[PDB]
Amino acid sequence: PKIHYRKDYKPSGFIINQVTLNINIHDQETIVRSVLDMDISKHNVGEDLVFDGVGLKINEISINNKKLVEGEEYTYDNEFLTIFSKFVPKSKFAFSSEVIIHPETNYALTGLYKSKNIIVSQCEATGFRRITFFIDRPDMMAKYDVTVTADKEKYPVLLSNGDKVNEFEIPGGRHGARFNDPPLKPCYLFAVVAGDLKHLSATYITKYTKKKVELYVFSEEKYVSKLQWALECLKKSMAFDEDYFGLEYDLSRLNLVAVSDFNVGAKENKGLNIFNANSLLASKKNSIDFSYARILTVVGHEYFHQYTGNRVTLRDWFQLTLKEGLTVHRENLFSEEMTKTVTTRLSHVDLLRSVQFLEDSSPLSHPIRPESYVSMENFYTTTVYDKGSEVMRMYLTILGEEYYKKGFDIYIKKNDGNTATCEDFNYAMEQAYKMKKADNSANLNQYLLWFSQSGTPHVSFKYNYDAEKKQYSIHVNQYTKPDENQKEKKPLFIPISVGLINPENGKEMISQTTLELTKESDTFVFNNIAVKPIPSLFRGFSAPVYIEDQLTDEERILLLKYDSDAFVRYNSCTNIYMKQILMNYNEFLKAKNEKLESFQLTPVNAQFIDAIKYLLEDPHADAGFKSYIVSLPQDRYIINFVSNLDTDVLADTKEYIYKQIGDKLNDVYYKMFKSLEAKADDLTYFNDESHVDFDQMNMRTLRNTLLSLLSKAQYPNILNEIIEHSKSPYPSNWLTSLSVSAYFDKYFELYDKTYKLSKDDELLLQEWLKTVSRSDRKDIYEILKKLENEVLKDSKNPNDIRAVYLPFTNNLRRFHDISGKGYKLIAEVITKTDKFNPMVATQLCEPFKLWNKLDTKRQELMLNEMNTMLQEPQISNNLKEYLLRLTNK
Ligand SMILES: [Zn+2]
Repeated sequence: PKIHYRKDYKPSGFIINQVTLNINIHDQETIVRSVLDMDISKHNVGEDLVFDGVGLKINEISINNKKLVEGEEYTYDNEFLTIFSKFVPKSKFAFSSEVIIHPETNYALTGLYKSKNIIVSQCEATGFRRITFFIDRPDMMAKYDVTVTADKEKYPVLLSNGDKVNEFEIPGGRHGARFNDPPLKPCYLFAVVAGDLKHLSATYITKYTKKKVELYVFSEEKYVSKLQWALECLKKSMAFDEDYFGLEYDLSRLNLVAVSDFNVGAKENKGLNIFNANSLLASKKNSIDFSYARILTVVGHEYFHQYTGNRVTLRDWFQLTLKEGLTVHRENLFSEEMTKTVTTRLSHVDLLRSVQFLEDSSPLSHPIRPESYVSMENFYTTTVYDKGSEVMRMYLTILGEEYYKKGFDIYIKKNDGNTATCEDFNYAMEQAYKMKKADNSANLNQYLLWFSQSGTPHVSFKYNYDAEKKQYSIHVNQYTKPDENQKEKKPLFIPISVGLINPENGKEMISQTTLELTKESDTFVFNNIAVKPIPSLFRGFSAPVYIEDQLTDEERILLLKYDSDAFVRYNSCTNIYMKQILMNYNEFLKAKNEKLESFQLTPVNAQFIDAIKYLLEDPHADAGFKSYIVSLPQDRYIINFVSNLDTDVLADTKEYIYKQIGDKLNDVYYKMFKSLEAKADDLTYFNDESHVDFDQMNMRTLRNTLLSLLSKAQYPNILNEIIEHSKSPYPSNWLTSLSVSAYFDKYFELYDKTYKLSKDDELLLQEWLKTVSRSDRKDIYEILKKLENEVLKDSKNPNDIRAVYLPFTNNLRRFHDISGKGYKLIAEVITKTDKFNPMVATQLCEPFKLWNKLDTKRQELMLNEMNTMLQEPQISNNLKEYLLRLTNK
């Protein structure tokens, strides 16, 4: 396997000025003809002309309209096409080729492939080489003239980049359309779509130039009634970029297309965004609440690529976080503004500190700008995306809105029409940093370590208050554990948004303050502090770090009740849970190790339980925030604090803590579940797809959370509420009734009931599979066998496979069964999936990422399965590289 290194970048010895494409789609084959108007660059040294071309069947290749001969003039090994330099011209020449590809049998969903009855392309990152020969790297900018022909009955809608400049009939029931896209673009932003698409349409008028923009959202005819919310989110996205960043859409038309078979959430192209159907289609009747925030984020995300991608593209794929981290950052600002709920930011932190922190402490650890790769498809990670977003968000925290918007404008103006790197963005932010501090000697050179240094920093605190002096001191210390990427970790530029809370009245004591920690340790002193405060640290989660607040549970409860910042209250509650979890874990662990006939467990803090009741009973507190405080931290967040985790002991720990709190608050849980029904399940706007109330959906989340707690506790006659819940029109409700019925004899009755409600909608049935998959059933393995034989079958749809297996992998007690049956199960699924889709096979390895953090017996079980999968003779490069790095080989 060839390893690409970031330090080895050098420009190409060739230039591609113009691409002229003819894509002829037939029933059993697709013929691709391409003429490349090329030239010799100033970096040429007379080397061989080597194109990328994977899986192409050559009919002929030429240079200046003279056919080349295989063996003597060129070689092709199904991966690289090598034209020997003695046959390569020294001036402007034309390279042409005709290849045959087969999207009908392209089940890897990369390049050009068929999804149901729609043919679409996925060229990010190295997918264009699967369509035709090219120097498939982002710094090769070219102009595109693309013609597409197909059977008119099967593919009446033809879409590609640029303007549709010609439509013509073809003998034999065929037709063609030609698209010219004059602006230079990299090949990964090439896109083509063909199918019997139906659409919703709207006209958007830009803010400053008053230009009319046509908006189109496409799907198959069956699901055309699920396009309305996506259209609304597109309008919201365009208005937000205009209002926040002052950026207008550059083109006259924008297309969104939903496809059923897709490896990820979506992929941007210039003017034509292609989506996984589950991230674009929704209706109140056929979608759970989660889809509405998901479509909003994903539609906004792909739109926020348009302006920046139209001017500043990536120089190489090591800069992936420059376009991905920044776009997720803009995506999160957008959703925070649109939802107007504190749980939007909380949900982003919750995923980062669980999924991303696990990855950053695993053998897969990498910085947001890696130093090397052999398969680019394996570095579209939560580190590059979500930690990258947090690093881009810290620029805004450090600079504030005004100077951040200025640094953003500098970045575009300085690099417009060219490729850029992470250093280019840091330079533009540095120029804004010098302007804010009013000191042209200031710099952000230390900030570059956020791009180069792996691992999660640890930030610890000590305090001192001199009552006589009214002087308060915060001693801060930072540290990053050494790993395989750096033996010596350097201190980072860590912004710490802090407040000081008066414990006597809950009032703020200082104005907005962001501490700038740039050393291994520092002491920040505050004068005129009238009383000893309680510190509110890392407000808004101002840095991607482990926070060790060193506060007592009494101080954390006071923050939980009275602090102004949603994250610090959420983090204080998290800290109290973790202290309880680690204590009860060790007590169960030593009782199991010493084989005790009797032992003691430390109760949950009674004042902590009283505080939760205080907040739950507050009518003016946020329902989404309430659902967070009644839920223990994620398992994947807990495992970052326990060595040799025994999953059975952790399950017993969570079980004890939940029942301790339920033993006191279940009457309050039931009262809230009943009082919340009116507003949470209000049907006033059930048939208005464009009316979305994120506050209302958070009420449903709280009801579904409390109903789960009450069902686990076997609350008296709670089955009556479960049966009634089954009849709610909201899929979030009646799918919850299925999962909570797992603790009752009526489970399979609701199983069949909800299946009948889900089977006729493709996306809804996938949500039903997820609900069954995550059901806390003792017979879950037999239920999974029923899903395979009766529903899933031999489906190659990644949404089907992921829905059946991934939620089951989070069942702490059953997936981690000590026999290893759960590991053998997923291992068989990955190997089966790797035969037709390596990218989805790698995604299904997610449960193995924590393998070296479990008890010794489970480490052995997981490692044995991973070594079994590595010995498969037909293993893909993607899966092999992933498992090699994960097992430290
Ligand atoms: Zn993106």
